[PDB]
Amino acid sequence: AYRICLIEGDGIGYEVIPAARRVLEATGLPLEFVEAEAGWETFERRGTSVPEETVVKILSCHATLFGAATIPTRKVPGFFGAIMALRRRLDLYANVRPAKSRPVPGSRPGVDLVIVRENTEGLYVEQERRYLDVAIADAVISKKASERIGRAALRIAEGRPRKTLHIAHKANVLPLTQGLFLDTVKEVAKDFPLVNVQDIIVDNCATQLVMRPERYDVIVTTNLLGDILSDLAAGLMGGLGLAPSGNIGDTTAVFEPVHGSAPDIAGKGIANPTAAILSAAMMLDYLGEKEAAKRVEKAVDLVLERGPMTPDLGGDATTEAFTEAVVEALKSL
Amino acid sequence: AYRICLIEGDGIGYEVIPAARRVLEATGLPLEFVEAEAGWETFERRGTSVPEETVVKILSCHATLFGAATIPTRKVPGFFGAIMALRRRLDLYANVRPAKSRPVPGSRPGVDLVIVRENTEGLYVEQERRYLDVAIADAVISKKASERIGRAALRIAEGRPRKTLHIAHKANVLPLTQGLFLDTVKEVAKDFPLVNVQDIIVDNCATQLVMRPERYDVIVTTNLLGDILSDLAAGLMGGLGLAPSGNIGDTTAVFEPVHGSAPDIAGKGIANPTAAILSAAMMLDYLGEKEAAKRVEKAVDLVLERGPMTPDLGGDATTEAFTEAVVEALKSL
Amino acid sequence: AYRICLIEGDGIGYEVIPAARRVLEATGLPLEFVEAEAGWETFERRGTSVPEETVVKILSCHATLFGAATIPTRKVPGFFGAIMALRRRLDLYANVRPAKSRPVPGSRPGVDLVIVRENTEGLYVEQERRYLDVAIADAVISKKASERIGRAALRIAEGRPRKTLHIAHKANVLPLTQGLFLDTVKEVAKDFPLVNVQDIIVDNCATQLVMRPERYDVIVTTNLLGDILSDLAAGLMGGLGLAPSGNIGDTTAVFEPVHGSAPDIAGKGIANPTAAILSAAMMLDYLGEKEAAKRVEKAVDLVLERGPMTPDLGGDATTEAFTEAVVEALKSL
Amino acid sequence: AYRICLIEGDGIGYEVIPAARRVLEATGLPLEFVEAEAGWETFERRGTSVPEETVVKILSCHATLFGAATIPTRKVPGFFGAIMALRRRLDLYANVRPAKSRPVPGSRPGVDLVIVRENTEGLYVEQERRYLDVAIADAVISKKASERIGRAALRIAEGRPRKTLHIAHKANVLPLTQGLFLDTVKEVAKDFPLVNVQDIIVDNCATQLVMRPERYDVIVTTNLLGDILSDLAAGLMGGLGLAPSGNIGDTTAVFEPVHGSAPDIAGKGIANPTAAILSAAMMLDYLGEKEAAKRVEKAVDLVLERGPMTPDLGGDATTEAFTEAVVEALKSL
Repeated sequence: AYRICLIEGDGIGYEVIPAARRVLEATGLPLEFVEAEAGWETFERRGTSVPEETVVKILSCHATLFGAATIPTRKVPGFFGAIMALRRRLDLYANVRPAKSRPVPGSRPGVDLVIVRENTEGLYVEQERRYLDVAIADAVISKKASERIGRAALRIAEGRPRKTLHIAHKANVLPLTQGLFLDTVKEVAKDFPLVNVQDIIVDNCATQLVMRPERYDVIVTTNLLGDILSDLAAGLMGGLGLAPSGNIGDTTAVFEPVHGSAPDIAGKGIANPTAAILSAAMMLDYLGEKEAAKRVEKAVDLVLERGPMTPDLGGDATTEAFTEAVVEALKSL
Repeated sequence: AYRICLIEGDGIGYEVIPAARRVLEATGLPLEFVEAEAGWETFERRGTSVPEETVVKILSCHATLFGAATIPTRKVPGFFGAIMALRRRLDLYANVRPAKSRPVPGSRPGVDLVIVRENTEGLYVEQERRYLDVAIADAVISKKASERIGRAALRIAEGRPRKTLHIAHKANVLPLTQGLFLDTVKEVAKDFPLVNVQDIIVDNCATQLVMRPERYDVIVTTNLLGDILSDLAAGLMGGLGLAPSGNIGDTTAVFEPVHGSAPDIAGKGIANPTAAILSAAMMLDYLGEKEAAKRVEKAVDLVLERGPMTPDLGGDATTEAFTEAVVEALKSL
Repeated sequence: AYRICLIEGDGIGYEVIPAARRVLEATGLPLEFVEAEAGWETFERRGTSVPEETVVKILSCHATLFGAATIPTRKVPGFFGAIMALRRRLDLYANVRPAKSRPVPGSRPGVDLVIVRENTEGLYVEQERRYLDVAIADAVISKKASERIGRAALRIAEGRPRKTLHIAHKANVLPLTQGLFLDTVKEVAKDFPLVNVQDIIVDNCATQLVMRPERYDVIVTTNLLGDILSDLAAGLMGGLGLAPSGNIGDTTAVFEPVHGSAPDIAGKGIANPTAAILSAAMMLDYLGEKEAAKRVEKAVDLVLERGPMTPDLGGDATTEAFTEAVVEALKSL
Repeated sequence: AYRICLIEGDGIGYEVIPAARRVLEATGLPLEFVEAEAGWETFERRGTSVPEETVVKILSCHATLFGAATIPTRKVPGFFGAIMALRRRLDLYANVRPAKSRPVPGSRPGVDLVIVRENTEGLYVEQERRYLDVAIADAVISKKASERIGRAALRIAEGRPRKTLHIAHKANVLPLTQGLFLDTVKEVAKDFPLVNVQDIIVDNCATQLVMRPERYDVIVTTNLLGDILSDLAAGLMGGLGLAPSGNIGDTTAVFEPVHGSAPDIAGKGIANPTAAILSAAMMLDYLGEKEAAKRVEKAVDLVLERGPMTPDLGGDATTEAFTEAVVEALKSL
């Protein structure tokens, strides 16, 4: 049986995670749900944003599904950032962001791409300094870090029909850092002769993501950079509110919607569970239930096509109604 | 009379700059053109890409109109660090990149924006290090640099109908560097009470530029971020073929098309002069000749709408036929 | 009347500070002593090493005389970053470390110098990073920091008979950082035409301090360099037992012996108060009581020459007998 | 036969190297001298400070003896620093500086120590940056670099009678950089159970080098730091003018006096060859001719004791007379 850790986090996670739980149950798969907690509200009760319990539960599971956490933007409290200590322990280095066409308003057709960028947390914190009226932030590339992220993007590419990887870099103006990243990924690419590997100045890649996004399969890039490309990509998909994501290490993985905790519409029951269910689909794929993951995705596509609509999609139906619609559409497939 | 330094550069420069010159002359304005040489083809003839005569000429003129330089395929022979010394000495710290809808195919309607970010060379080279298998590139923000680039963007914004500036930043994750940039631009923004100033996370800015580019007018951001935002914006325009640009300092400015020297078509008389002409228009605006500048833009738009159409626009017309049509259209605008 | 904040600190502090107090009182000067607590033993009692009452008291006084703090054997429990916040808030940027021949054994004759270097905390924490197996510590020089430390050293030098300052630097191998320090101190040196200012490579300075320490008066240098130069100089004096020190900012100063709390001998009445008394003398000088300060130094020298001799000086006399002899000697000087 | 490369360099090297050549010849050992050139004057003739010839010659030799190079202090010419390209090729990471008692004025007796610090050139250049009014210089420690330098100091220690190594560090205030150095050397020390290994805060080590230098055998430290300790040590020995040094890699070694080219007294024939002959002695030791190296050292000691004296030692005899005195004293032993 597959052990799945569920952590709702904050705000709209209390709605989207149970929603995803039900869709997962509707696949019929041998699933065991282990519940844990984390986030802002967790910190208010435990003195820590990630209790030891949560960390143990994650490690005893094949995969983890996470909602969203409330990020304090008004301030920074007395080390609520105990999540950074967890990020090191887990070392989920591969950030994975699919951008795929959906049947929604303002969505480009024929798009099916995946952007991969590293999380450095498991290796190092890139540090900022400020000395008087001058501030410097380090952008750090290591060979080790570039080897494993490259290899992870290549695995992603290899298990996709088109077997294409673009390395999006800035080695034209950053020959030491971006050049080290370019070169290293190209070295590991030799270990994947079945994958067609191309390199591209990230500036050209941004333009082509707007003009012809259907040309890309998998894109590998460095951090600050993947995000910007992913954000542009999400622009073609009708926003960040439908976007799934995963963070993947060598032993385990956390999957989570890209949206925030959205305390504005929290506890109202209208938040769109799409991005969470799609994250759970990503999770099934990662686990090996590829056909089962495909079935969940169609079940979601059918409901974006055959109703109902939540307030973000231009309607006023509820979170709960959307879920059971997806659940029953999955029974069909 | 205005002194204008004309530098053709390489490749199609010899075709598009004279075209721009002719459009400028068609306005009737008192313009003294001072010819100078620079670029790859100049290096081959002289042993330097920017001869001393050319530096003296640039400094003796109100503005400089430049074509394009051919970048050598491999190693910097060579080389040209004469271009790098020029950059330092001139301190043209304000990179200005308009993105405006044109009546051509693949150009998204309703876009009218300017992206502003700094060229650092006049202040400092942002340094890279490699220590064994760890490479680090410095990203530098200073108060002095942020002050002037903010002020320059605000002056651009103020001279425009919408009176709107957005500051695109990463202060949410880089609070020391990006926060210094953010805080400083907002301080100088107090000197511009007529300008509506909003701030936005660069990531959200990118999504919005794809979905709703019409809400933006002037965007000020840091370097590397701006470039990707210009690339996206160029994606909306259907590419870089028509884009004008400027680099402005405290005493002069160099205007040039974004496009390269396109050497494989040089001499063929099919290069599209739009971007050089629109850069001459930016120049006119800069010199305080706003009405003539708008007249020039109008002449270009009319010809883009109703032919002649050069090969890049899907037709078979020549550079010359296009230039003569712009010249003729101008007189009636 | 002068307000003097008295902080005993840990260990022998409770013995050497009262001794200094008695010597000060023996001058007859109008001195108001305000007792405050700080250090390890204070942390055990209060949960903080520097209580708020103590900060208020330090700020309400012209100067502060401090004993010594016990440093915890291992981990910073704990901890005391209340000392680190104090450092930041007070900005006592001028570390002052006199090294003068005493009539004791192992003290090299003919030495009379002061080493000055900056405490950075009031301006910035100089940061360390580790990225995998590569560690980097920043060594920071700024013009603002170099200006004030140079000016402070020059004021020390000016108030002394020889009117001599040497700037000890590494500009031969670190021309950007050390060169900025060198160039800046020399600029401010133009404000002090009465002071003879020479520059010297720190390496040559060290050799000379060993061979010919008598040619130096005031030495200004950067942090980490100064410390090693003080260590060498302490070697000439036969150790740290007799050394006074000061940390001076723009509005106040803290004076203290270089030595530690020596907790294993606390309460035994054999601690030598020389360094606390000589720090009180530095304080008197600082407050504008130069003649009384010299009287105090003279009283100390006489007693060092003709007994009583505490165990550190090779005798069996008590703290008390030594203190009473200094008090008595003072009246006749 | 032992192949010895001789490079006189600049100035007083033309006098001290031939002097050392003769002493080496006077040992009777199977020696082959291969002559090469390098330095300031070499650069004036070849356009390069280290010709390819020189590099080839060094590599074909067991060891190299070098005079001194003239360092331009008035300026920096068009990359005279081609010596830095050689420093990388050779990777002579272990800087070795003996400080041993000699029969000369102002020389402490009973001193026989060796200070070891790394040259980083073969691995990386520690970079400086200056951004506006702020300058930062990197102090870089790597594990790899600390392993090999530690191991080299340990080998030095193991082949000396007392088998003692002190690690002089600043890990009390630099826990990431200096702590990494401390820890790593201590790990490799486990591979040398016959060596007694002690650690010491470099500040304490400086004081004890003045007070009791005879307590140290081998000291290992980081750069900037060894030099300062070595300079203090040389202060006990009557200056830097008698000091030998070597730079040692895994395949070869360069030995050289610590003094400069001294163009002041160049071509006059009075410069003291001691430091060069002692460097050649170091070289014989490194090569395996330990007894032969011992004989050269006594031969030198006998002449510092039984005349004659050069202008630096308080006399007016010549370089040439000093040499033949040493040569004949070696015939005795």
